[PDB]
Amino acid sequence: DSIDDKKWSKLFPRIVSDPDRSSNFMTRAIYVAFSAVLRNRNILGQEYFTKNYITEKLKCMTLCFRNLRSNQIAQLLRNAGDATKDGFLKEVSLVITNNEGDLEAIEVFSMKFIYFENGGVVARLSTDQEDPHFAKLAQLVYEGGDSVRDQMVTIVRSVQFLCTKVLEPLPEEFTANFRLEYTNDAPSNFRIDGFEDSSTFYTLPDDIQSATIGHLRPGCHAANMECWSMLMS
Amino acid sequence: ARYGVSNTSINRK
Repeated sequence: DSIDDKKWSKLFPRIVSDPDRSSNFMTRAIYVAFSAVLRNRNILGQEYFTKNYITEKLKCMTLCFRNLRSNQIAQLLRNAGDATKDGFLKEVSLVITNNEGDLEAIEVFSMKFIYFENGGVVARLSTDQEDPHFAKLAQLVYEGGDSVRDQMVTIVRSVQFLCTKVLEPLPEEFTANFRLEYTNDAPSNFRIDGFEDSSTFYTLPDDIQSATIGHLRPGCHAANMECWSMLMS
Repeated sequence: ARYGVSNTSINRK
């Protein structure tokens, strides 16, 4: 049970069954997924990215560690990923609004997480009422490393698909930031470096459209990535 | 209940 793809080893762990690597994979997943979103939606120019291989069959641009502006974002995303180790991260999302600080989003790329108790088969309860993303992910079973690779490949191709064919062009002016939510288990003291505490998150207008990007199921974690937008079709 | 907002942001004008 290992991922033997020669390209996969550069960005990702070869084994994702154990909790430490399961969590670290999730961290890397977040990095590559939001990299694809930021580049393919053209929120950031190509110069902020480095061309990479996810596998032998798929290439993807990822946030450049050698550029200051892009390194900041990557670090911030990595801080969020580290929260998956103890299970303190419910959701991390890129939120696009007309104006900075707006509650209501024009477009959202959301990744939502669920956690498993020791053994990686029993889903830990996640509530506000059952979290909307809990059920689909909880039903999921870890089907080995290559399924995880294929899941990652699906998500990347999906992000490319949505941006090229489905999503209408963004407005001339907008503001984009990252907004997250903690789990219930998360201590009050614990805080993800790079994110200021807030009692507000984001909201979507009632006629919002959606599209499933893909789901991830390593050994001891689960996640679902979705696109919420006013600019579909 | 509890949320976090990135100090970093991206602006288009």
